[PDB]
Amino acid sequence: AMGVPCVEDEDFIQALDKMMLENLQQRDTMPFVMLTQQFKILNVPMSSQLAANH
Amino acid sequence: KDLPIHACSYCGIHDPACVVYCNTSKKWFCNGRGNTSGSHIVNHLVRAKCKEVTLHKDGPLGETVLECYNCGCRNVFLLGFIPAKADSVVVLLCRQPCASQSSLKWDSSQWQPLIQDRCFLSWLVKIPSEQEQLRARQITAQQINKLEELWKENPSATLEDLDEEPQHVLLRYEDAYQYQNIFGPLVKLEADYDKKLKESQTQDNITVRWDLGLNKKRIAYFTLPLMQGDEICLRYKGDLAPLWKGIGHVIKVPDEIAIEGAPVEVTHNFQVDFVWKSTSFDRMQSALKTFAVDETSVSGYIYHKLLGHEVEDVIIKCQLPKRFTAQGLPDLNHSQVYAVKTVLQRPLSLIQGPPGTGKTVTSATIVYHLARQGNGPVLVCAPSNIAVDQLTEKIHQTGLKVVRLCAKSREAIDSPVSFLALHNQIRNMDSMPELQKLQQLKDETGELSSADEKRYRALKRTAERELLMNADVICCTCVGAGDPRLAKMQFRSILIDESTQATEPECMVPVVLGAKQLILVGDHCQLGPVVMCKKAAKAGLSQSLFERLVVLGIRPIRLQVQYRMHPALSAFPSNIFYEGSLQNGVTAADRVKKGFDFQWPQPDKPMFFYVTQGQEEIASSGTSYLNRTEAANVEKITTKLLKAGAKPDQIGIITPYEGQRSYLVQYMQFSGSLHTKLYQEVEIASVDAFQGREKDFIILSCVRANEHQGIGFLNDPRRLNVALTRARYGVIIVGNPKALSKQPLWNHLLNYYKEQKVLVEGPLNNLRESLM
Ligand SMILES: [Zn+2]
Ligand SMILES: [Zn+2]
Ligand SMILES: [Zn+2]
Repeated sequence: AMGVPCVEDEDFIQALDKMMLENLQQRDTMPFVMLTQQFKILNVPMSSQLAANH
Repeated sequence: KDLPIHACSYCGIHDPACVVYCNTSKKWFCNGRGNTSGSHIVNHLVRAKCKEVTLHKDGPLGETVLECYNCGCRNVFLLGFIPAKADSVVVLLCRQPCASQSSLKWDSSQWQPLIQDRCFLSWLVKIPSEQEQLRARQITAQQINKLEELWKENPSATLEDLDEEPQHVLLRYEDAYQYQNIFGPLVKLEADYDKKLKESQTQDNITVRWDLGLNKKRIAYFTLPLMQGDEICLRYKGDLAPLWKGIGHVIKVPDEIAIEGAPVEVTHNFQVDFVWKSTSFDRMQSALKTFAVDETSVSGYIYHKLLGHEVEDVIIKCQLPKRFTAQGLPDLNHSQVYAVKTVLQRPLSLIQGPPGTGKTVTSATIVYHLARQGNGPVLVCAPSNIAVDQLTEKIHQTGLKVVRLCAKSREAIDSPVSFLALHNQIRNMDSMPELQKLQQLKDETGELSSADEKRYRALKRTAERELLMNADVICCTCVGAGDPRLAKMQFRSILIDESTQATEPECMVPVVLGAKQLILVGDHCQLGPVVMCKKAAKAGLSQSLFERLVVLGIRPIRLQVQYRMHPALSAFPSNIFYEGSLQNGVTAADRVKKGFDFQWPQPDKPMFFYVTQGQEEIASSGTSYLNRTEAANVEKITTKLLKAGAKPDQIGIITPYEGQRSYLVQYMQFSGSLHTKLYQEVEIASVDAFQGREKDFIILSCVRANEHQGIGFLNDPRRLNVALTRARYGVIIVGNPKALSKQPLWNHLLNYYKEQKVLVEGPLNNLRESLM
């Protein structure tokens, strides 16, 4: 489950982690509704922790 | 068409539910990982250092910029969902401050990043299925790295666009985009080469003659110091009639050429230019593009099989008939039945049809049963019009509705199946007497007034759609499959005869029209496609689809029973080229020609090698060889066969060299004992001219008497195979063993003929064995 994994996949993974960490500090399925005024419906899977718990 | 505006700028996936617009970069990216460790948008946002995205109109959320409900912040790296309590609503907030404990009231403790496991949340942006991603362009983390940098000041660039030599043809391909990048250039080399060649064939001071203008349109005949329907431009130079210019199509190939207002009083000073058309090359590129860009053009199975990927075997859910023999056609043999049976249950098959083994009837039988699965018309092709015409006729015998589609430039050409030609079927549609009326006017006049013409064209499209849409079978050349009239049409089942004689891009023109069941018929031990440009040929364009697949390890089904040769003649080629697998459908008794009192060196084996030890010489051309002694011996053998009873038009003389072919015709004209006409009907040519053709008796003239690399059947096993499998009743090889034996294939041949006691010497009357 790696594909054709490069030395620049490592860099991205590390780049992505840092990017989330960096941008904060300065400051079968289940239907859910999403806000937008307007509402829209998303199918959340049973896999997820939002479904798996609820 | 190209890909849509919203296609992933890395891999081209364009499902609206999967694509995310980067607002800074003004480009789209899918939410599939592909070959990378993270989704394609996330790959892009990290590298390009963007944070602001929008979803797609035709997607689920509609066209919404992703932003914090509370404060409007668009930074996807700060965004996540939180759910209400006991309630199935969910909002997008930035974690801090908007989604923080004190700031909130909603459940801050269940906040979930927009970006999960290096992708956008699947349940907001759909993740392309694996079959979709395996179909997309296979870009690697590193190529993205490079592509993303090539965009820092050339945003319009692609992976395809990242001099010297062209890339060599591969066996396996990452995807069809690589396939196009490899073949595309090669096709461009042949097109540019061909064009240059055609425009260099142009000739200056040609004497033209005419045919009476009683047939409305006029004919022009001339001989120059090359195919039917080829557009030729004739221009008159001089002052016997004002400077003239006219285009005509070739109707008679060769010396004499013949092409169907003009100055029919004058003879001398005409100029011949050969008009070049890009059509076939244009169509080939088109197919390569369609293959790369349109996921519907061929089935997932066929896509992956053609590119050399591992694909699990699939049984086609078709129904086998009760009797495999088609109506109108004679009973198939065990070998042919097994082929038909096997191929109907598979999405992709190769049939190998050795010389004499019944390809056409087998293919016609297969097409008949496909036709009756009822899933629209079967598409049947071949690289050449003669092969299509042969297959078209056999299919028609089964009583199916067949339409022969041909080039508009070849509509004046006749063939036994002209009556099946679309243009002729349209002319005979009594159901549309308006079209017939407007067609009457066209044929008694020059092209018609713009109102008349719009109407004519409209009804002609109607006629065309009527005939094609209702056809059980459509027959045309590979390249002819790219005709505009068949665009807009899906072909689930396709069969290509003689595919080993087309280049891949050629062969792929029909395949990219919806193939879900593809059958390639051919023989990779007989001649392959002609490729005029060395650079392209060396780069691998001479390899056919059939061949590549065979090398890949796909094992063709072989038609095993041959019906053409006397057993003695099949023996050697069978053993060397066909794994000793050919069975004889005709007995020795069955293959003694009637009215033929010829005394073979061994009576029951009708073949031999006559030793000639002539010196070769270079033909005053400067560019070939001839052997005068050998040619003498050939006429004498030709004369004996004629005296023995053989029909002249059933004698073929095959020779690798023009110089020999040319000398050989001259010699018999000026030095044979028999009447001059009799020899004149004996066909003399290269093996290329005898492909797919047969004679009662074949004489080979090898010409070379010194050590030599050789051209033609002297050094090509496939050409030797064809050379030895044209004759029904007998074959005689004339050459120098010492010269030929250097080649190990000929060594075997000579050792075999010797072992059969049929390598001989001395005068024909008193022929003896050769003690070499
Ligand atoms: Zn993508
Ligand atoms: Zn961007
Ligand atoms: Zn906010």
